[PDB]
Amino acid sequence: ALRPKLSEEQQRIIAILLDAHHKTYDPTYSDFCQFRPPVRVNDGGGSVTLELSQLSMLPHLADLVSYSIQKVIGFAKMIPGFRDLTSEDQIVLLKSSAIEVIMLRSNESFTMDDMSWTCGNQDYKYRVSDVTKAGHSLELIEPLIKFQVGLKKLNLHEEEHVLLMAICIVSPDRPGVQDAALIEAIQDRLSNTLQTYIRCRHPPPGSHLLYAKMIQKLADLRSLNEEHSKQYRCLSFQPECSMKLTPLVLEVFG
Ligand SMILES: C=C1/C(=C\C=C2/CCC[C@]3(C)[C@@H]([C@H](C)OCCC(C)(C)O)CC[C@@H]23)C[C@@H](O)C[C@@H]1O
Repeated sequence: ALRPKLSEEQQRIIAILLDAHHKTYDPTYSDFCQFRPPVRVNDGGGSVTLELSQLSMLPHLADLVSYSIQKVIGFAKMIPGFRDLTSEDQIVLLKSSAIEVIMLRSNESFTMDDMSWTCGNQDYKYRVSDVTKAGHSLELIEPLIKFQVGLKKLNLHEEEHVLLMAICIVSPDRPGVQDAALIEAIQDRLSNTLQTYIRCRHPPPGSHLLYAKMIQKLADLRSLNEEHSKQYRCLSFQPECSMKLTPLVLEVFG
């Protein structure tokens, strides 16, 4: 049960990641009014035909996700070591992790009060029924909500949250990476920072096997990523879908 202190480098890594997150995640959601507006058609019956015909929530949620990818790119660039990677590996890591980091960072707006992502007034409160109105199905949405609740209940320190996002991005087991060894070295530096932080700074009982629980959430995210990809592919078969997306979203998920 040794509890080595955080090294000066580890303290700097945490400070950098906290600063990067504070610069790239606006907790007031003040830009969301600039997105194409949310529209909610009457769909109490959960009609797939209606949902695909209208895709009423897709422009807004696509803009939200596009915006969020831009922010994740900015965050990633500040991760210590990320800029030591080749441009090619950086782009592979960003494209493969984008939806996973979006799912992680969204936990900050997720609330167990009513199981929504609450980002302002009623207009920017996103519920499961809004995600079906963007052309996704419960095979993704239901495990996504379970994931959000499981993550929320870890009661992560912001330090742990930003480390987890950085570890998710800098993953040596993404398809198409060149220098897996360098990526693994960067990830290990982050992982060791997180393990050390938890042992130092996270009091019981919330610290109990917390690192293992966090690593399991990274595995859960792979499953969610795969399902999202399959559903995105099917969504994209809808005529005129591309106009409801953005160029960045089309690249990242196409
Ligand atoms: C983004 C963020 C937010 C919510 C994320 C949500 C709720 C709506 C439904 C989303 C966007 C999920 C669905 C599955 O994403 C669909 C994306 C497309 C339509 C491109 O397939 C994934 C994350 C979900 C809001 C805020 O926390 C910022 C964060 O980056």
